[PDB]
Parts: sequence; structure tokens; C-alpha cells
Amino acid sequence: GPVDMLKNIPIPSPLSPVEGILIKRKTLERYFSINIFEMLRIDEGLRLKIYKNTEGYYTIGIGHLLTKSPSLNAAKSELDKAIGRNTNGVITKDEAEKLFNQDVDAAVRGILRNAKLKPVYDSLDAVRRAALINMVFQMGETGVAGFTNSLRMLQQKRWDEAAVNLAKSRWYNQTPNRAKRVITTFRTGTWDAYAA
Amino acid sequence: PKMLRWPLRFVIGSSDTQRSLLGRIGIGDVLLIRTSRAEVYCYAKKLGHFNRVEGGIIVETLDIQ
Amino acid sequence: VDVKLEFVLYRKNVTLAELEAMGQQQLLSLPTNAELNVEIMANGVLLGNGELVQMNDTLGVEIHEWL
Repeated sequence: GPVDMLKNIPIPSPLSPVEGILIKRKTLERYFSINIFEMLRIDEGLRLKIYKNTEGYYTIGIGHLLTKSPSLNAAKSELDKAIGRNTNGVITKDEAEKLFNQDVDAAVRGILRNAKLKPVYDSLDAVRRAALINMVFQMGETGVAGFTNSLRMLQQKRWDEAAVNLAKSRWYNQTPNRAKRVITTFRTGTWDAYAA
Repeated sequence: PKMLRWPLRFVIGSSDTQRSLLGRIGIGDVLLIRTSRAEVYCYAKKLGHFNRVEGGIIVETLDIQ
Repeated sequence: VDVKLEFVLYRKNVTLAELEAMGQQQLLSLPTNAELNVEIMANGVLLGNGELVQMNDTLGVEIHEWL
């Protein structure tokens, strides 16, 4: 939903707001604050013309796999089904953000139907929820639910233990750069791996 | 005579502010929302609750008299 | 002393018809964009606006415009 797309300002606790409500701009300049659009754009890229990913299949926008079918037609038939206008394999930026908002919404409602992921998701702050959504983007709901022991350490706020354990994974071995960014996000609960 | 149109405000929250804050508040500042609400207002009259759904807002009550 | 600041997601001028149609759960459409322009109001007067942001233990509005 709309609340999942919000910019997150990862100020630690406690906040010292002026008279309980006002945080000054000068205090906020110290913090690097983004939304999950900006995060998955960094990990997956933003492309407005159909391309083939590393995998390598037909994809579009921010990590949106169209087909595993090698036919550009039908890759175009599902892109077109997705936007609702006849794109000749070419979308706008708005359509990309629309397609992204739909893909995140599907990811979160997937997490919430999963008996393993929901309790962990429910326990996390919004920045670490983004990290969990990131992993669901990369490898699917079922694939993320396979991180049994890390998920349990995340739930118990054993951040350093979870980060050590996530580093022992295939995920980390295969896509180290992105894995390290996501693990940094779990360890610290900030967007700092995304400052570049 | 009668009133034709009614200005509705869909309020998602409020914060009691010490008037001394204005005007220290400026661009780039953050204002915390201390009390989360989801109410339909027409002037000072609370009409009912709404809910933020997929494509917009669904209003529940609207008690108008 | 205290003033009550309201955080207003949306405003609409409505007829009695629109009002009763709304009274029975008819979808009022918002751009998904809507939380990027939350309005800050005090005593029926608009004071400024900004973007809804997520903080760790609460929501807030980052001010884009003020008075």
C-alpha cells in the first residue's frame, strides 16, 4: 500500500523533537533518507525499454520479469497487459513506478500470507521491512522463507548474529554486492549501504 | 438560505502544537504526528471514519445531523 | 499555549448528493501520489504542506512549504 512507498528517515531512538513534534532540517541533514523505490532501483536498475536480465530473461522497469519465454512478442503482450496501453516494448517512468508499486504491494501481501515471514515482518522496523521486501523481490517469498535461522535472529533483534549467518548463504556467495547492501540494512536499520 | 456544498477534510492525524513553535517551523523540518486519526471533518464537525484503501478512500459513517 | 495542527490527506468540496453517495462507501479516488502532498492545517486555515514520511516509531510530515 501507499505507506510502503514512504520515504524513511532512519533516526535512531530516542528522537529529541522540539516540544515533542518539531525536528529541524539541520538535524536531518546528517541522515541519508530514501524510499523503497530508490532502494530497489539501485539493486535492480530502472529501464524503460525491454531488456534481457542476467538470468537472462525479458524484464522491464525495476526488476520486473516479463517472460522466461525467448519471444519478444508475448514479452510485449504481457508488458502491454501490464500497462494497459499499447507500448511497443517501451514504458514511461510513471508506468514503471506504477508497475513497481504493484510489485511491492504483491511482495508485501505475499510476505503476510506466509507463516514463516509474517511474524518476522511484523516485528521489524520499516527500514528492515524494506530489506525483507528486497529479498522477496530477488528470490521470491518461498526462497526468503528458507532463511529459517536468520529470520529467527531478525525477529529476536539479534542483528549482528543475523548478519553473520546471512553471510554464509548461497545468496551472498552468488550476488555479494547486493547481499551485503541488504545485510548492512538488517545490521544497522539504516539506508547507508545505498549512499553512493 | 440553505447550504449547497460542504468542504470535507480527510484527516489522518493531529498534533497539539505550542503556538511558540510557529514560526520556528520551516522548509525541511519534520513535524511528528502524535495522534493518528482517520476522520472526515466538515469544519469543526467530525462526520465519521474513513479508510485508506488501494485506489483511494472508503468512508464508513458520515453522520450529518 | 496550544494550537491543534491537523494533517490532512485530502480535501474535496461536496454536494449533498456526493455526500450521501459517499455515506454509502463509494470509492473516493486518490492518486497514489497523495501522501507526497499532505496538508497541515490549524484552525480551518491551511498553514503548509509536505510529504508523509516514516519514522521509526511514528509518522511525520517533512515540510515542503510553510506559510
